[PDB]
Amino acid sequence: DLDTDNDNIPDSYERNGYTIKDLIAVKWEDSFAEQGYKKYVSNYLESNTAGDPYTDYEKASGSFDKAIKTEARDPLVAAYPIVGVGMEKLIISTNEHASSINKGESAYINANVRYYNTGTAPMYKVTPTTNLVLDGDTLSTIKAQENQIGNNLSPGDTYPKKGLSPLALNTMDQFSSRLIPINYDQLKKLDAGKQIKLETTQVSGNFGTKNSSGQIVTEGNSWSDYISQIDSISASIILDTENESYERRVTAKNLQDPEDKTPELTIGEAIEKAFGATKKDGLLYFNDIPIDESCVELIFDDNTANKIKDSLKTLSDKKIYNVKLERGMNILIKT
Amino acid sequence: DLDTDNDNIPDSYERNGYTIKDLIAVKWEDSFAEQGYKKYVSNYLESNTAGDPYTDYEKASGSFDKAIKTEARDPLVAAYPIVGVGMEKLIISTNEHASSINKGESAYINANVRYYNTGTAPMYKVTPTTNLVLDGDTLSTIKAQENQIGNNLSPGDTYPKKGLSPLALNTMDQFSSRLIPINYDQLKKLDAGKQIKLETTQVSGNFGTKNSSGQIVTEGNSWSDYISQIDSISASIILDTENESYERRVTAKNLQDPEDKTPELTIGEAIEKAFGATKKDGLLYFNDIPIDESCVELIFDDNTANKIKDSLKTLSDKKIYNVKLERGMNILIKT
Amino acid sequence: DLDTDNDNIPDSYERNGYTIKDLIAVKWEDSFAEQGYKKYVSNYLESNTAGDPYTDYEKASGSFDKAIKTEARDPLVAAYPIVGVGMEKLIISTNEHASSINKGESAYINANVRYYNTGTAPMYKVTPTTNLVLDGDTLSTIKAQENQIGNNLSPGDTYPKKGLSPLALNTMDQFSSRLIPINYDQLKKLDAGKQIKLETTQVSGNFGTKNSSGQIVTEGNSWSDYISQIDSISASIILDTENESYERRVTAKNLQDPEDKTPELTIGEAIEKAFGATKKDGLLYFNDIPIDESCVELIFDDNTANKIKDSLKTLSDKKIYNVKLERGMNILIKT
Amino acid sequence: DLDTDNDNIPDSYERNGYTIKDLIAVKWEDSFAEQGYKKYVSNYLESNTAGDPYTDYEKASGSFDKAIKTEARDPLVAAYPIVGVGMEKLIISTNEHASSINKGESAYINANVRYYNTGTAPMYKVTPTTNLVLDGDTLSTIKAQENQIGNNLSPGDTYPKKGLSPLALNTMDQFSSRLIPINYDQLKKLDAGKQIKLETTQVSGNFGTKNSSGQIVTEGNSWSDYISQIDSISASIILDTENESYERRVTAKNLQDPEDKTPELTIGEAIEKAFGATKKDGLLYFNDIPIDESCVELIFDDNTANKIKDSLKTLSDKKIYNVKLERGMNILIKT
Amino acid sequence: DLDTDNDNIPDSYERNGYTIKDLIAVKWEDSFAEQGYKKYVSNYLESNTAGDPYTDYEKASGSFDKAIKTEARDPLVAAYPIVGVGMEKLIISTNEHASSINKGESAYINANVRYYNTGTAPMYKVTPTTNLVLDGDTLSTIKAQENQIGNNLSPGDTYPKKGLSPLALNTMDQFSSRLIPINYDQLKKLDAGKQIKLETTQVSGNFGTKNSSGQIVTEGNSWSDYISQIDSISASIILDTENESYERRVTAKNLQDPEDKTPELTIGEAIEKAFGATKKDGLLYFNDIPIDESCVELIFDDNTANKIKDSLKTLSDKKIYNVKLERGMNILIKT
Amino acid sequence: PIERPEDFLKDKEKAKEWERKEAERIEQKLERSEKEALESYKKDSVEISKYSQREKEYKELRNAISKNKIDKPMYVYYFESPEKFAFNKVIRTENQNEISLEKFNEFKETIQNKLFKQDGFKDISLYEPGKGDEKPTPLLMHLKLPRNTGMLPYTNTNNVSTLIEQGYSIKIDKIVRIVIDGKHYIKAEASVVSS
Ligand SMILES: [Ca+2]
Ligand SMILES: [Ca+2]
Ligand SMILES: [Ca+2]
Ligand SMILES: [Ca+2]
Ligand SMILES: [Ca+2]
Ligand SMILES: [Ca+2]
Ligand SMILES: [Ca+2]
Ligand SMILES: [Ca+2]
Ligand SMILES: [Ca+2]
Ligand SMILES: [Ca+2]
Repeated sequence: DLDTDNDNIPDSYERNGYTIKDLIAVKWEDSFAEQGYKKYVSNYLESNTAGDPYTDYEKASGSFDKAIKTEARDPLVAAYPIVGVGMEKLIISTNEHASSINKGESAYINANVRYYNTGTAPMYKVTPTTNLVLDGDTLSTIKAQENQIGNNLSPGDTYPKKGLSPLALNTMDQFSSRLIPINYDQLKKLDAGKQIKLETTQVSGNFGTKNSSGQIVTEGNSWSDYISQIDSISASIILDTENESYERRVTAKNLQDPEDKTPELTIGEAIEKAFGATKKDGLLYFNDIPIDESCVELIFDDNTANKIKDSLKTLSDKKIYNVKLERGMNILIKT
Repeated sequence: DLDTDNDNIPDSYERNGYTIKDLIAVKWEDSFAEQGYKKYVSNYLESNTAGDPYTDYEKASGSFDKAIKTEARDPLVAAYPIVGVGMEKLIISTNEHASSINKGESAYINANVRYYNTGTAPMYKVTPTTNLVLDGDTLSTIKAQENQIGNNLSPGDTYPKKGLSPLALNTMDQFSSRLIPINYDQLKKLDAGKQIKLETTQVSGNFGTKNSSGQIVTEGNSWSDYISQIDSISASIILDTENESYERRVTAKNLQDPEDKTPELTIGEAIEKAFGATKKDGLLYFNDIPIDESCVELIFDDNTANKIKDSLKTLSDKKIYNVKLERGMNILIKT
Repeated sequence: DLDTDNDNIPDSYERNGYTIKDLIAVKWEDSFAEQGYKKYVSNYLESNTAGDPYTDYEKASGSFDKAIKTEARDPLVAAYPIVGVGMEKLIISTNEHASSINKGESAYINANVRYYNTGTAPMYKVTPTTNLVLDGDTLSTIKAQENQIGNNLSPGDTYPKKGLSPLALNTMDQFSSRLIPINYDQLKKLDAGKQIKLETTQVSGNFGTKNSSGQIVTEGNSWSDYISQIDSISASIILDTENESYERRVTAKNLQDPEDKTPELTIGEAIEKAFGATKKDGLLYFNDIPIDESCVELIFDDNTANKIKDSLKTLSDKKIYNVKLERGMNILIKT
Repeated sequence: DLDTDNDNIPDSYERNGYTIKDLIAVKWEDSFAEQGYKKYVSNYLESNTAGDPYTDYEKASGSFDKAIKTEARDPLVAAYPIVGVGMEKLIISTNEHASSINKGESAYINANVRYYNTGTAPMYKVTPTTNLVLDGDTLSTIKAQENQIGNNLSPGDTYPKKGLSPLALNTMDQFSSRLIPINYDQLKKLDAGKQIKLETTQVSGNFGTKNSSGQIVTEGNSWSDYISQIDSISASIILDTENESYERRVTAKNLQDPEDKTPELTIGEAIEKAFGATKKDGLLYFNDIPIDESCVELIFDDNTANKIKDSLKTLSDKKIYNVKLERGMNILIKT
Repeated sequence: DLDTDNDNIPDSYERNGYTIKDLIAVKWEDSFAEQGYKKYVSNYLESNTAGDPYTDYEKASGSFDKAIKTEARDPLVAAYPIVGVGMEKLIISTNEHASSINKGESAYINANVRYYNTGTAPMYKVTPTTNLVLDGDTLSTIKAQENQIGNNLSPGDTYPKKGLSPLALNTMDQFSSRLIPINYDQLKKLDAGKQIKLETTQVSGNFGTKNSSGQIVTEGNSWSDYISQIDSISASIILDTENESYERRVTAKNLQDPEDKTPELTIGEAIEKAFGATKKDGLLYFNDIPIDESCVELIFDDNTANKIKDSLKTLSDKKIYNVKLERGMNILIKT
Repeated sequence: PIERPEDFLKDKEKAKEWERKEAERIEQKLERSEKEALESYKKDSVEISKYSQREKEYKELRNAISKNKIDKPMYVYYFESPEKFAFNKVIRTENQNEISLEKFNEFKETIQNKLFKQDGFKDISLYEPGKGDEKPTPLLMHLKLPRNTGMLPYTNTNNVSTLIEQGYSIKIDKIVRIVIDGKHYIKAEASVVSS
């Protein structure tokens, strides 16, 4: 009956819980739990609670790119593609002149790469900016060109899909006509037994917005416009299954900001909402493998570790999973 | 009378089945089966059901490009061009200097290739990104340039049509001015008897949108904006006849999501809708060859095999053509 | 009750102090002090008090790109990304022909660089112009190309983030195809032991505006349009903590202009507003470290020093933090 | 009460003198001098009196790019960036092949340059054309490319700011991929001791306008559209102080045109309005140094000298600062 | 009181003569000549009576690019920038290989040129297409590239202004990267004492409108869209003073069209209007030197001489300054 | 109308592009009479609108714009002063950013179960006009227009507006309390019940 930020969700519904039925917003009741509906809470002052381009209504009603995983339908989870690049092989092409060698243009490297999406989103024009390193020395920072642009990185899928060979990476120019050089010093250092490593400094791409009736527009809508905002107002949770990795970013409240009206979440609730787990017998299960604190290994960095120590020494239950999640903590879950 | 997804077809008609009479929709009856009209049921919550760009009204009325096969007019089938690249021959040119040889650019390749369409749609500007491999090491990944770009790839046809020679692929740069090099090691590996294979990682194409008058626009519209959505809400069915192949995708329902209002289909209904087969003597026939379970061989992968395994132990009829169609199965039918 | 600059902040509120509640402007009362709210005083004549692209209302309400720090929400503090480039390692590649040397292009340089941000704003497409100097001889001035471009430079973060390797600058041509040349004389100077320095002459970047409902566009929006404006109407404040640096710019009042109505700020008030410091026992503390004048080292240039001495001779408090902050003063604070 | 040129200033106000209070125009009174207001007289028949892109209302109210100096607020002074290029060093790279010399491309030149703005306006994309002359022959003319383009050039500032080494210039192609050639003749002339001079022919740039809610915009607004008009209807006055030089262009009335209604100015009044000097004790002082004709040296060209001699012999006061300023006069002041 | 082509000028005013006062047209009277006004007569059927892009009202009122000369304010005189290229020096670079010569690229030239404007308009992006000829054989035709493009060629000025060195033109490709070649035969002809001449075929450029809201736009407004129109409906008159040359195009009347309603002009009135001469004692004076027929040399081509003979034989005054000016005449005036 | 939804939700670029396209496709289909007629409204927009709320201009425009009927139903947004909504009181002024939950409910009680008439020459948009467009009143409208209603785009001076004649009845459904560009507006969705 009163909407401030124009997401077609009233403030009372957003604050007290709501659900989407036949593309309209209704109050949440406990009787809707058995049908498969979920309880949603968002920010009644911000159009996008999580920072991803899709608004609260689009995320809740699922009127977006259907390749987005269903765990991102919750408005508090950021639809945010985490794209890494795995290096599978390296090919050395030395240009010896036999009928002579040059110590500035002595080798050509063709690196076999393979993209990996682990986030809750498809990244429509994957353009990784990868730097090759050896001995801590950065060889080259090259952005993928039109040959190497891999469109359609589905969640949990590699751009050269299963059964296909890795992508080839051998050109540094914007138009793929100049091969990556290596001088004689590091050619001999590579011959001495060292290994080229590859790092992904950043990945550029696009997201498909909905336009007209069923139209999907991908041009001019880049992910880098929202990557910084998402990484600012979120916290990262990484599950490490024996066969897959799942990285999610969940929006968390700010105590020092009184106008920040994002809903409060615990770390356990955030894990449940991010990974789509099931609350059975009070325990959390995600795809027939236990995920609770006593069953897995939790890994944090320094600030998160000290944060949880302070919060535990101030808390009464003395358990990790029922403590407040705040903006900017890294959690790694290993099973 | 009431429409929710706004595709010019009411929700009651959408749930109870419908057919098109003079570019308008009416309630479906069994009497229209004798005149040749089929039964169409689609999703009353999505503007387009199968994931393809065309809306359900356009798919039912056939008001799009007429090169799409007439079985894809069913809204539950996805207008989706599945193409590949068949490599026919290889020409190698070793650029030795006779009066000298360079060990980094000792050879060039001329890959003779031909495009193969098998989906229920053409791409009006075919651009395959194909990699060339040799004994597990990827030679190069090349996206087709303006020379190798092929328009009008009609379904069931090749871009160099029958009677024409295969196209030549010889350039890596965006403008076709740089040949593909091969160093000495891969030259020796080729000359030792090993064969270079070709794979197609991605294909970039256009879909023609038809305006109110006669106007087909294929500029700025890409398939890559929708192939993720189709692979998400679709299931792949492959038919392997001796002379031709037929690859299709049929949307599948998710039982965990209460709002996924896509119609429920069985495997047999999905096959008959995706191939336009007719019900003769209870069985199914596709172009004068039996297709039923007792006459053909059905092959799946591990996940699909397990899915049908548990659903068959749950089911009583114990027939693979009477089992529920779930999201993301791979079916290969060999006759 | 009146608005002259139509920034959606009434004139009396803008002069006497105001705060933002529920994305709307209200008068400031003492009851909001304990709730976490802050007091905003802005200029009542023009739309942007600090000159940065976000208006007074957008700055005060925080309805902009959320990666902007909290202390930039005060209208008298300019949202301003101060971007630097730090050099980590330099690589020298001599192209001696062995079977010969060229005296004009005898060497190629791989420069490992890393981008730093220190202001209250993210630069969404980082393009630094870096000149490499050697004994006063500016060898080459290179703008960052597509390969070395940087998206998502969040405040306090590096474009190659912590744990990632530096980026490689090796191309001077606009398309990254031509390596950086070094002639025989400067190569001899480099081999004698002299070190190449790297300087940043300009940084070109983009800022994201919250277009429509949550949409962000960073194309056509350049920071160079407002670099000069902000550097004109401001005074630069730099803090050098042992682990991090913080550079901001604070709007200053002009006595020579009777129609300049920017609010008066002392140096202490300017520091508190620009840094979000907390007043404990009257003194100023910044994140549990002392920042008051008696506990830090102040460094000024000639203009700031002369103005400070003259205004302190005029004043009676004889404290640097209690004097009016003028336009165009450089203040460096070290702890 | 009546406005003819539609510039939001009444014609009677423009003719009798006016000042801007609360961003609106009011008639001038003598009591406003004690508050710091400056008397403004404009032309009521042309929208832009000085010819610069900002209108009379914007110039008088100061509602333009705030980096524009306060001296350009008077509508009779043209906001006009006088930008020059200064050589600091020249580096010559001899292209000898050592194991050979080419007589057409024997040497390459690295020109270290630094920009200098002196007018009352900032130029936002400083692209100068420098011609390198030697012994009367123009070796080359070079427009600055993307590497040498310098944005955000504030008045009185150098694009490589004070503290940074000068910018390098070594390529003539639009994409910086071809060094500047010198044949054996001018190489021998340089080795004989002749020195290369640099001149600036044209200097292209941009200026910032206000666009809707997007604020400052700088693309598509070139100075070259307006510098012809400004240089036509103005007189150029140059001040030479031992620290900085000040170039201004003050609009002048045409006596033979009876529609040219621009205010009539003397040379003394024009100098005072151009430099913002203060008239105390009859004489004019600019930043606390005298500027009157009995304390400075005035330099004219032939046309200005003849005009000034004839007008002095016609006039009775016999003072250079008391005589009418005509169109197209060059005055240089040395202190 | 009636306007046919709605050019803010009534038909009766346009036919019988008018002057402009306060930006509105009024009937011309004999008393207005004392105040400095002029008599304007134009064609009441064409919005541009001379074919130049500015309307008759804009030309009469002077509401155009203000650097246009005062003598082009008369509507019958065409605003037309006549741009020529003068060659000052030739730089010969022989690319002998010393340690060889190629007789196909044996020489490189770097022509020092300078632009001259003579018409009554500034031509805002001068792009001359000049051919270098040698004893009738055109070596190469070069259109000026981005280096050689000179904006702001003001009337009566040179693009390198008086005091600067000539511009260098040395490349013929669009992106300035390859020098101009001369073969063995032409190099030997140059060494034998022959000289290279420089002719201008076309000069492309822009002009300034004011169609935007208070702005001048010179992109897409080319003179080449109007030079043919003016050369069709115009007659060229050239005056050759010792220090300057002045070329004008004055529109003439066709007697074979009953609808060509442009005012009839004699050659005396045309000269007076085209050069702004003053009628002192009946004779014509331009810049205080007589141009009356008794004291000046008039040059015509063959067709003009035949026309002048056939028209003087049917006249009673036998004066060249009295005969009706026809279309497409070339009159040269030498004092 | 080759392809266009009922409502361009907060889409300025697509609305402007399509309105350009329809303006061109109507200009090169109409006759000289409305070419010389619509300039009268273009340069005296208040006069003819407040006259149609001497008959040659009105008749020509009505005939020329009751001939371009729209097929798809549409949703249009225009700012309407709440002085013709039987709300003879004031709600806010132009710059007072506060609306109250004491006159919000008064507006709710004033416009409820009542079909207000709305007829006249007027101007509308095709999108949600926030953050940059003119905001003359604190009441935004969300009219729903059925098939076969008058429509025409026209380019005033490089800027495109759109004219509709109406025999309408608004039939309000609810009232939202939007805050956009730091201001409290009421968005009022209504469904046309044609007479
Ligand atoms: Ca909300
Ligand atoms: Ca919300
Ligand atoms: Ca429907
Ligand atoms: Ca549907
Ligand atoms: Ca205000
Ligand atoms: Ca303000
Ligand atoms: Ca005026
Ligand atoms: Ca004016
Ligand atoms: Ca006329
Ligand atoms: Ca006319």
